[PDB]
Amino acid sequence: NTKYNKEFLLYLAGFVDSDGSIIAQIKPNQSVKFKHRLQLTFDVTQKTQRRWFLDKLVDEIGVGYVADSGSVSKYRLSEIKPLHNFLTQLQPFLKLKQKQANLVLKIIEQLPSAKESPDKFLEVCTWVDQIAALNDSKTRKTTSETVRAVLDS
Amino acid sequence: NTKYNKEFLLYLAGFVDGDGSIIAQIKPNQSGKFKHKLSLTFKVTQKTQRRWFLDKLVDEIGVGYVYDSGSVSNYYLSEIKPLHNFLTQLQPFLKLKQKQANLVLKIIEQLPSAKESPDKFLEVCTWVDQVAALNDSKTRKTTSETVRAVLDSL
DNA sequence: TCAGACTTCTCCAC
DNA sequence: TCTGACTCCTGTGG
DNA sequence: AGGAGTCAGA
DNA sequence: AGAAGTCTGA
Ligand SMILES: [Mg+2]
Ligand SMILES: [Mg+2]
Ligand SMILES: [Mg+2]
Repeated sequence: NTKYNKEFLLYLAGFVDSDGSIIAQIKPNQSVKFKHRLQLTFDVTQKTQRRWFLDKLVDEIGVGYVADSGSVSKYRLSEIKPLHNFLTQLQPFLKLKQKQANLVLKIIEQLPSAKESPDKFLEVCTWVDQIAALNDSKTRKTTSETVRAVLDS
Repeated sequence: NTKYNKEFLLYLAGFVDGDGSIIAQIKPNQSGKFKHKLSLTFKVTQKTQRRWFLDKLVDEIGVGYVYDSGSVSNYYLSEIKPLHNFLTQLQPFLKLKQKQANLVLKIIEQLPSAKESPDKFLEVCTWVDQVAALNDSKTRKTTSETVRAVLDSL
């Protein structure tokens, strides 16, 4: 539980509300109990020419990783435990994606209890929809109603 | 001069480094002293769906205007005097765009003296090229060399 | 003349 | 099984 | 920016 | 994001 500087969070929040992205998605997984897995993500996009800025962020945050894919580099953070602790400090300074942050945190806290009953799993899948709704959902496929069709078995 | 909150300057600097922009232009102006007008500009582009965010900027900064462009809205600030005061306070928090900001402030200070001899005017025009080079210039047309050709003709 | 108010354009960086 | 590191793709919003 | 995938070690 | 412009009034 590394604590982050307030002035660091303020700048970062402004950068996140601009080029950052708080994603929460459902992926097919035939090896899990409900044939679907959850994926919470903290993304910060920037062009590869300025990938160094993303590298500096891996150190300041501590955990996380930067990937390249063409003329664009991406800082990711999918690891649950540090993600919850990170957003919990970042959230009060967001002005655009603040709603997405509180939703992701709520999912993370209700993550173990959502592996027991299918209805509790569907409820979380609903919370996932409430995040893509706020975002610019363009290429989203697997939703909560997708699970419902498969869950009926 | 207006003083801004550090908390506001910290958040905004990140947003400026993210989706904001810092421009320096040399516009053709036949009714000008040297057939050209200098227009320094600080802008924050954002989706019109989130225009309210740009509307708050006008109140928080105290100046500037917000216009549309289809699905794109822009908060511009070209008024030289409050611009100089704003970028002076925003610069220490800029990371990706601190170099451009200090160059704008550098131009503004030497602006009335630039209207003297063309050689002093052209030096400032070269300082505009520096700002453009730092930015991801794609559709730039008028540079200092455009001015040089015109003034060497008269 | 001039300087601020308003719009149009276009690609790549998200 | 279940998590995280890793790549790839699309379409506007800068 | 917002997703869609894949794959291996644990 | 980063330019290209027009148009008023003082
Ligand atoms: Mg943005
Ligand atoms: Mg940017
Ligand atoms: Mg952007």
